[PDB]
Order: sequence, then structure tokens, then C-alpha cells
Amino acid sequence: RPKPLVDQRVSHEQFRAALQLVVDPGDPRSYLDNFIKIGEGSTGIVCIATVRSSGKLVAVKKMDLRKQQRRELLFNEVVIMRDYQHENVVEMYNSYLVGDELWVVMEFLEGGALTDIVTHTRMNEEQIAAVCLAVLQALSVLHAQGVIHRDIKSDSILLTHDGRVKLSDFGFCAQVSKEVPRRKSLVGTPYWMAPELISRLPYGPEVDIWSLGIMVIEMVDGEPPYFNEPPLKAMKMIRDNLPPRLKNLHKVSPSLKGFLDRLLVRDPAQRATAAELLKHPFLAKAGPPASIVPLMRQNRT
Ligand SMILES: Nc1ncnc2c1ncn2[C@@H]1O[C@H](COP(=O)(O)OP(=O)(O)NP(=O)(O)O)[C@@H](O)[C@H]1O
Repeated sequence: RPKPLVDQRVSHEQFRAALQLVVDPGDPRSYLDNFIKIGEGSTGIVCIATVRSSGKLVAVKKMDLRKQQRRELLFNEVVIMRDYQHENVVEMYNSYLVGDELWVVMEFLEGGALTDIVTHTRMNEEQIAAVCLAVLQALSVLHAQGVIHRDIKSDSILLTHDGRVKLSDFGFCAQVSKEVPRRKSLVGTPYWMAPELISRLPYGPEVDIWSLGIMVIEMVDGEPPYFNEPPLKAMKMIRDNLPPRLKNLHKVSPSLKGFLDRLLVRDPAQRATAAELLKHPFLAKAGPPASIVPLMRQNRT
């Protein structure tokens, strides 16, 4: 799997001191048991744990401070989830600092990543629409406050046991305001990266819309475009070539096709916004959380 990409006393100790003030005080082990690793990411490992009193399950993301790509991005993990409590957003209960590590205590998502489902089986339009709705609902709220996710991919999308979709992995979030027009840093996963971002030109919230476009290709075709190619020239191909098309538009309804045509636009000014796309006819096909349950590993094949 391709890993997410981003382009000392005073340095460390000051940064630690900063995070100390941001997070909740104390240590989570005073009420949590059985820290067992689930999977490693880019920022660090995610592991499971139990509430000692109730017996209920939580997740704990552990991120090392001195083992970061770009330290200052760790603030996102705390803040984004703190502020934007939304139906389609992973809940954060608490954040703590332990030694050289940040420990964010968030909700455990049973269904796992959307990556797992995209590669193994391949969903129908009803289910694909259900996902896109859930992501766009979340992304509209973030874009409303001028917050770019910067890392939209199947890996970022997680599920509950009852098939509800939530967005996660906010470690690459950007801020844009009245005085800050666009960002300009090379951030995200290589394949899901927008064309203007790969050319290092100033980019806005639109790079998420494109990223979702690529994530649509994922659900339909199993892979993002050029996934077989090495990331280096795969990014150059996105920068040079026309917008990637689907395998064959034969079984694809014109509803979905016209939807994706708004997502994968080269010129970001013409590219549709999260607000618009919420009213696109394709999202009317979106099935209930129940219709996603069959896709999950436990009930698959
Ligand atoms: N609360 C959760 N419950 C279950 N699985 C999770 C949870 N959070 C993350 N995961 C999965 O654990 C895997 C490893 O962590 P990952 O999300 O890759 O970290 P990461 O890449 O550092 N995120 P980012 O903040 O974007 O850098 C991911 O692929 C997720 O699918």
C-alpha cells in the first residue's frame, strides 16, 4: 500500500509543551485496558483498548512526536475532531500526551476501511451513492469553514457494524480563510492527488472533490488510475494526461457518469463544489445503512 506523503531541544521540547496545553491532562491508562495494535498508518499506529468500568471498546491512535513527517500537522488530530462533531465524522472522546507520543482516544469503527471492501468485492450504484453522500455531507461542513481534508481515499473512509459511513484521518487538514486564499504544500496520497496540487500551484478545497472522483473510480474499477505504476511517474501522468475515465461506461448509469464528470475536472474553477454535488440526482439512489452491511468482510463472498 502507498503511504500518505508530505513533501533539537527547543524544537521538540517547545512543540511538546504546546501539545501538552492543547490535550486533556493525565494518562488514559488510568481507565483503559488491553492495548492491542490493529494497524499502522503514516502518522503512527492505531490500536484497540477497552474502558475498564463499562467494558466498551475504543480505539487509540498513537503518534510519535519526533518520528513525524512535519510535526505541526499533529494539531489537526485533536482540533478537527474536537470542533466538527458530525454524523459522518469519527467521534473523538479525548486526547492525551504520553512521553514522546500523542494518544487520541476516538470511537472504534467495526466495519473497518472502505479499502477492504473496494478491493475484494465491487459495489452496486445504490451502495456507491450511499458512500458519496456520507462523505460529501462531511466534506461540505469542512469546506464551509474553509477546511481541506487533503487526504480523501478509501482508506480514510470507515464503517460501523450497521453500515454507517464516517470520515477519518484528519492529520493532513489545511485551513483557508478570507486572508488565506489557497494552500500550496505538497500533501496527500500520490494517486488521489489533484492535478493543480501536483503542479504545486496554489490550491483550494477543490482538491478534495477531485480526490473523491478518484475514490469513485476505486469503488467502480477496484483501483485508482495508474495504481500499478510507481507513484513518481503516476503523478506525472495525472499532471500531463486528460481526466481519467472509467473502464467502460456500458453498465454505468448516466446518473453516476454525469456525477463523476463534475468531480474529475482539470480546471478547479469549473470543478463542482461539495455544496452543489449534494443536490446531484445520483445521490438520490443512496441506499440505507443496511444495504452496505452485506459488503463487509464478515458477510462477504
Ligand atoms: N477508529 C478506528 N477503528 C477502526 N479502524 C481504524 C480506526 N482508525 C483508523 N483505522 C484503520 O487503521 C489503519 C491504520 O491507520 P491509518 O488510518 O492508516 O493512519 P494514518 O495513515 O496515519 N492517517 P492520517 O492522519 O491521514 O495520516 C487505517 O487504514 C484505518 O483504516
